[PDB]
Amino acid sequence: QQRSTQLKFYDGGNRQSISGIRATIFGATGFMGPYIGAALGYIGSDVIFPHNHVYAYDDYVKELKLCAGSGQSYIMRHFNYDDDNMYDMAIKNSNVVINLVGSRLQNKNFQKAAYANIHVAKKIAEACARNPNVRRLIHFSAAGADTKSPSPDLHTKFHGEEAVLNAFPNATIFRPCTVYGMQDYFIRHWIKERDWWYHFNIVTDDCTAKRQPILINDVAQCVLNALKLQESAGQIYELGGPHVYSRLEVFEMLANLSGRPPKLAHIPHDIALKITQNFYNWEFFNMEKVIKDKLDLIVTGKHKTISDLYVQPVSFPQGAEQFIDDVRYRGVETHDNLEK
Amino acid sequence: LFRGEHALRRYPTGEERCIACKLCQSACPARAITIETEPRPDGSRRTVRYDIDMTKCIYCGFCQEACPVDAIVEGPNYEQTAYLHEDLFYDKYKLLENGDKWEPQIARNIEYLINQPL
Amino acid sequence: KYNPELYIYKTYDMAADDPVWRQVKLDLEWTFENIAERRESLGYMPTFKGDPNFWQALDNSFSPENIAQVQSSIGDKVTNIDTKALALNHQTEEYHKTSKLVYPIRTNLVVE
Amino acid sequence: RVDYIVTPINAVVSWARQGSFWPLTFGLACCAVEMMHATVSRYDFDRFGVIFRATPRQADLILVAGTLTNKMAPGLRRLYEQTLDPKWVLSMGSCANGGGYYHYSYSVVRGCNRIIPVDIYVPGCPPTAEALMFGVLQLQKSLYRQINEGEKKYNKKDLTY
Amino acid sequence: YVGYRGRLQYIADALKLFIKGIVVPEGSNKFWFVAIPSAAGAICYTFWINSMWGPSV
Amino acid sequence: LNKENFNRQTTVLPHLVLSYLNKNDYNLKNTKNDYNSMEELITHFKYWSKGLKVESGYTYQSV
Amino acid sequence: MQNKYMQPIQLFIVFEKLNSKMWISKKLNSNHSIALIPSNWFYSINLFLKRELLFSNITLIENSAIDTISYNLETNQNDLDKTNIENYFFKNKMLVFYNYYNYFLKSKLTLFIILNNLNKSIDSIDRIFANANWLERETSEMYGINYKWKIDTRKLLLDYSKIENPMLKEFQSEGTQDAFYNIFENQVVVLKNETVEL
Amino acid sequence: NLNPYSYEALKENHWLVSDSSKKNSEWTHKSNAEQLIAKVPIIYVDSNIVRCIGGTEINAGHPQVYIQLDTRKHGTPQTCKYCGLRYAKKMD
Amino acid sequence: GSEKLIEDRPYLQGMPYFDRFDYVSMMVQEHAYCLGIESLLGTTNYSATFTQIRTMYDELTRI
Amino acid sequence: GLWSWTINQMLTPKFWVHLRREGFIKTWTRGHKASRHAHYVGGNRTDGYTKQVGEDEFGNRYYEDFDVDHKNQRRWVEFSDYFMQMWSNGDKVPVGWHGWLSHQYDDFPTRTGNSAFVKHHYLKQHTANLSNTPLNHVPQGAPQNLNRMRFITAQRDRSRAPWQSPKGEGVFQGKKLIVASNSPFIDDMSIRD
Amino acid sequence: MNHYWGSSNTIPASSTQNNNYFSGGGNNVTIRGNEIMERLPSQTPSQNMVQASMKTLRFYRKFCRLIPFILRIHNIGTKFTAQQAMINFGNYIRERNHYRDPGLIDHRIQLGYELLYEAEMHFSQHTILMQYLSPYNTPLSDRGYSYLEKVKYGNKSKFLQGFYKGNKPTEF
Ligand SMILES: CCCCCCCCCCCCCCCCCC(=O)OC[C@H](COP(=O)([O-])OCC[N+](C)(C)C)OC(=O)CCCCCCCCCCCCCCCCC
Ligand SMILES: NC(=O)C1=CN([C@@H]2O[C@H](COP(=O)(O)OP(=O)(O)OC[C@H]3O[C@@H](n4cnc5c(N)ncnc54)[C@H](OP(=O)(O)O)[C@@H]3O)[C@@H](O)[C@H]2O)C=CC1
Ligand code: SF4
Ligand code: SF4
Ligand code: SF4
Ligand SMILES: [Zn+2]
Repeated sequence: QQRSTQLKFYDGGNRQSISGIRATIFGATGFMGPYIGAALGYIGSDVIFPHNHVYAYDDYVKELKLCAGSGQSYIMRHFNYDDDNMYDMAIKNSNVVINLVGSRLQNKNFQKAAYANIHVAKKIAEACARNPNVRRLIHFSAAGADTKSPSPDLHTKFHGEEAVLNAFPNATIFRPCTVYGMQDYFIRHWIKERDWWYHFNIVTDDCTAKRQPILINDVAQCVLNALKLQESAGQIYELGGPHVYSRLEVFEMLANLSGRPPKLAHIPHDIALKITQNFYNWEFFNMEKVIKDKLDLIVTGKHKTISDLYVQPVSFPQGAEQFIDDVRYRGVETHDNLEK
Repeated sequence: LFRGEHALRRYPTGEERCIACKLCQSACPARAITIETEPRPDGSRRTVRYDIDMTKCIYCGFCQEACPVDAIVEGPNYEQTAYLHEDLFYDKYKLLENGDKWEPQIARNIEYLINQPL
Repeated sequence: KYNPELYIYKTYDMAADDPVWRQVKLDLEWTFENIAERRESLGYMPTFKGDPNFWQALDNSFSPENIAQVQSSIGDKVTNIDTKALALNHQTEEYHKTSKLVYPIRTNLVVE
Repeated sequence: RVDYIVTPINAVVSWARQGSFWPLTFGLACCAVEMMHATVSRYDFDRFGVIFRATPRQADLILVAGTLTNKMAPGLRRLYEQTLDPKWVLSMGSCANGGGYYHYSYSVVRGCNRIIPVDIYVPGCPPTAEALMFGVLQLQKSLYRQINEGEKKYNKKDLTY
Repeated sequence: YVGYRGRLQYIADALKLFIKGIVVPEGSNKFWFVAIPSAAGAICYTFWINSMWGPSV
Repeated sequence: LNKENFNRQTTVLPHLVLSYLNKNDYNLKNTKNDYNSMEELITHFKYWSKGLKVESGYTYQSV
Repeated sequence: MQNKYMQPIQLFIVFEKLNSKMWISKKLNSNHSIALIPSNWFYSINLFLKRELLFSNITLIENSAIDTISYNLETNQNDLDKTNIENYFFKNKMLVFYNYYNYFLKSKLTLFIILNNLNKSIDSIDRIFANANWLERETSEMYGINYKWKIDTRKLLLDYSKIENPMLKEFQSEGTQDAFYNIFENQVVVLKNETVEL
Repeated sequence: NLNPYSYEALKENHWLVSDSSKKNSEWTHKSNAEQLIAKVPIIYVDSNIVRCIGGTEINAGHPQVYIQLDTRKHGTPQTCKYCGLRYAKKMD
Repeated sequence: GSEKLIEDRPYLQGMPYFDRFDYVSMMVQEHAYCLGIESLLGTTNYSATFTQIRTMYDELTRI
Repeated sequence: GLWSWTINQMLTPKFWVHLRREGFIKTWTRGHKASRHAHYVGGNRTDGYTKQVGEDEFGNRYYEDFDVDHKNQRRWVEFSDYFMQMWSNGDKVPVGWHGWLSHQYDDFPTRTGNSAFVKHHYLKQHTANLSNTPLNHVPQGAPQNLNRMRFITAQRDRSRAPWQSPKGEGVFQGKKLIVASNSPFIDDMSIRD
Repeated sequence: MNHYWGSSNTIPASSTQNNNYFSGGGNNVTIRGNEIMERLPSQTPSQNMVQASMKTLRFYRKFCRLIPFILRIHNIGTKFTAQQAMINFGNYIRERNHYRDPGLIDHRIQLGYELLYEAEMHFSQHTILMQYLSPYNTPLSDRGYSYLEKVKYGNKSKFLQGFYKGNKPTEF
């Protein structure tokens, strides 16, 4: 090869040190963005965050500014996403490019879902192929990405994987399985839905779909380890949890940890699909959520696993029990539990 | 006498007044002034780096008190509010352009202050 | 200890509740009145007026030709660099330009 | 076609939030004293609608005006987290900006931006009440403009999509 | 400076209090935390029914 | 009353006592600065680089 | 010093077992007297000061320790006499000074107690003078002084869950820790500090 | 015109790499002051020793410095070491 | 750590630290520090005493 | 911004004189440009309006009136840009007028004639607060700076300048790669006579 | 006893009873007391290293009896179990087992009691007080760990592990 994938950086430093990593993280205004930036920025690395997020006063961009210290974290506002010049400027002085851009679950239009995933991934990969100083490109797709997937997000994520591998052959395609955390869309969504209905969680199937949740801290550690391994260049890594669970099992585990009795109110899948297709979709109500509820997102074993980049993920019961502290059921308790 | 924004002055000929003597750096109570000096090719003694951390500056006027050529001063400009901690990291470019912008009023005030014992 | 002097709050005016503070107030007013009288009698006040001639590259110790050429090289069209004035101000120690604030102090209106 | 409605309502919402900017009654030091001076008669924040609320729940602005110590950084982080959205942050003074006089101290955070995200910085030590009012007014203008900065592009019919 | 010479200050205050987000502390009872303000708003808007503006008006 | 004098302008003269009792020090401070005298420039350089040297000892001053 | 002055020699008259060493200076006030006091005879000395006529009208004005392990005469070394509190600083390793004011005698007293034991242990007069609570807490947290028989030993100005003695010549100004915000913890953590150097 | 780093150029320019353009100084020293002072011509003074204060009054410029215009080579320009002004004898 | 910061700086470079001790009374602390330095130097501020500036501004600070 | 001049303030010779002089647009926009008080539009006195003390390079007009009811309100500026109530700010006042408006001195800039301020060749025009704009102050090595790598290399080269290893095919004399020395200095002893 | 650890400084079980209708009682050993700590008097000076060691053991006993409450109220029960926290603090004490000055040991015991009270009364943050409970050579039990160093540096010496990592940044 003529494009060096070597990335010599010092990870033993702290916030005010220098690691030698100059990274541009596209699509960091979501959920995994702040954690990836913190993973890069907490070892003393320069991080740039391009964004076009509406309502620039949202906590997402502001917390993105907190990923690295002063003089190391920069935030590009009003990124065009259609300007090759802007893409070149975003990674002019960067040797790592991390593309977390993907169609949001709120989206249901295929053209917009195809736009974000395929178009932005292709443009980022092409920009990485024009700047010789870029060493690594880590592209984040989903686990159940396939051309036959009913979900436009998964279909266009498979297309984006193919486009990134074509444009930048030395890319690392991460396919995490149901990332969960504090600002996630899995445990936070479970809590908020159960609190809004107060009587049940809305299910649209038998909840037999397979899930392999992985912690966001584990995903960040996987990113760091992949940057520490040259064998990860141009390879597909599936980031799954230690075990595979159905949606019913995940509901049962969350209920047992929080103590809330699990009530699962069923709605016909066809009716749910109709109402989600024909109505406005937001974060908590979307055809993408329905379709992913009727899909399996686990490690299929067709590519390298999290064990290939050498991260031992924590168990989903452990992570969830860490993240459900204040939503615990207040049943009959010891008098010593009154003093908190 | 108002102590506003640190700025670098220049002679009426356009030559910068600072001679890179680091007296302001030694006299800065909060150590906000960092000076690195390399002689200019013509042979003069000038700063190649003159940085003032406006986040580490207590706006005390010791730099202009200790300056023997009245190069560093504190102009009246107090509307130096910035949206970035990096924007608050002043360098020689910013100090020189600020002194160029604010030289007339700075010159007037410094002239009046000089005429007090004179 | 055997004959204390107490200050007692009696009226609305703390100054009026003490003979010394009334005298202090009267002293302040008398000072204001006499300063006003002294300033009105003169009818004007000297003031410091800045001038660009203060900020030149050469002092009076240099010849008028050198001062003129240095000021013309730097393109200063505001300073007075005429050789006649420079020669008549060679090695002089005048204090500074001063203006006069002329009483009464009133607003400049536009009445039509 | 929903952009027909939201954009005028975007302007109305921005005007409403800038016209009732309520900062949290939380000060630490000489900067807090100057902040109090920025409220009283001579410089009236009530003219622009800036009235202080004692609890972070009722405050839109977190005005970090003073020195943040390692014994206080969790407190400032909790105060920022408990402030109801949308919220903005103004770091007043050299201590809040980057440590200031005590940047080389063992018990100073060396800037509140290390703990909470800062929206705007006022540099003085202490900033004059005029400087603080300038920072507040600039923040109000920015947050008025922040609701619609032109992120959405214009189609052939000049309606943002 | 809200409106011209501060004419629309109250409108701005009311609209801002509308726009301000609300989160219920997870250690608090959500039902009562939301219901008591609703009951207060219902009761405070029963004041104007007990008001005379003239003889039997 | 004078007509071309600061004494005419103002009654308070915050330098009359100092010029009355320490006229030598007053003249030395006014006329000599770090721009025309070598000793004053040396004092200025040592004052803003290392500072004034203080004799060893313990003091307690209360105000 | 043209005022009426008298040494507080009655203290050493009563205790009759202490080598009295007193200093006056024009660097101090004219009513200020410095006296050397042994560590063993400090609680008794303070009992006598608190409950004796012409001394009972006294208050504890100040209290602080000096880490004299690194005390060096930077200038005028040869001018050091044989009767100098500077010499007493030189020979020893720590010394706690207590400043009292006597209203009856209109006088200032400064007792110096010399510590050479490594643990820096000394009795606490917190149970005699109410000032000594927070003053001695500051002295203990900043200099590592072990105040035996103290009313309250908790720290006063130091950060929670931190054990250090910052006011020592060995301790650098920048310290050893810095508090940051950790996204993975969603809260403030403490890490090694890489501070700036001028 | 002469190539820098040569013996003659170094001996002339105080054993420093002379730059005619001075925009190299504009980059390195973050100021075009070298060009701005190169615009200023040479001042000719009759006396053997000239005095420079930087301006018109004391405290308005730099401390007084005395420049010797009576050099080994007649009419040799001498630069102020506080400002950038150059002085020389009237004739030689 | 104001005391340690003062101990790590010259006398004048640690003088502004006393402004922030009592930011309500920012000149009395300066006066106390200057009196301590003068007592260490064994002198007095004749100019400040004769100009009445210290007493006047300390009373303004008290107000 | 309706009723810039109140009716009671329009029943005043000042309003009619200003209307006859500057016209309706300029007369009405004055209450919007520098809204201070209802009775302070154009000056406190009613027989006339305050004469314009001076004009700014940015179109701002500066007035001084000694008849205001408080001493700290005698000098004011009316801005050219008055689009919103909270639009104008204190950073639009230039260098010359900043001191006059802040009562640092009684001198004010003049377009022509005798000047109270120096006018040197290196002076730059005043600019408002450029933060939160693309023209904000960028440190030479900040990530926002697109030429940061040059500055970082300049930093590193002062104490640890790296050795430029050969990059490509080179002449080999046995095991040694032959590349010419890149020293700008010339050893004249090797080239002499 | 007029102390924070006094037997009467217990939170009542009910609003009208201490424990029951026939007996009193309360829990201040494993949870916090009813009243805040106004004063924390000095440990009585120990003339013997024996007494210093007894003080150390009693302080460790008090800490161990209180660690489930600390884990529960600080939401760190998933990072380590109660026994894991006890073992980690035991390792912390073992690193200080070489102390031989009874006065210094008394000072350390006072500091440890103060820190334990700080963590007991929510004075200190959980992310800051967990450094004493954090494991030394093992990862935290609430997040995934990386064994890349263990695998790549298989059975290599600690010197080689430090050598391949480095002690300074490689860019400056
Ligand atoms: C905690 C109670 C302390 C003593 C309270 C003594 C009376 C106080 C009266 C003042 C107002 C109190 C709050 C009123 C609103 C909540 C009602 C309530 O308690 O519901 C409990 C009931 C029962 O609550 P629940 O569901 O939690 O109880 C189930 C029983 N447990 C949990 C014990 C197993 O709530 C409901 O039924 C909820 C739905 C209906 C809500 C109806 C009220 C909503 C507000 C409407 C306006 C009210 C004011 C109208 C004014 C008219 C003009 C004067
Ligand atoms: N979270 C999970 O459980 C999993 C996520 N993934 C994928 O990993 C990636 C990172 O995760 P996550 O943070 O949760 O993702 P999110 O869905 O929460 O965030 C998507 C990001 O892409 C941006 N974006 C979306 N649409 C567009 C568009 N049309 N043009 C430009 N930018 C756009 C968003 O910015 P803006 O705010 O402007 O819309 C945001 O920064 C995503 O691609 C996600 O789908 C994969 C497996 C599991
Ligand atoms: S004003 Fe004081 S703190 Fe600020 S740069 Fe100048 S000397 Fe340093
Ligand atoms: S004191 Fe003045 S001349 Fe000396 S280095 Fe500082 S700015 Fe330059
Ligand atoms: S920045 Fe200056 S004025 Fe503000 S708190 Fe710190 S020391 Fe006080
Ligand atoms: Zn000169």
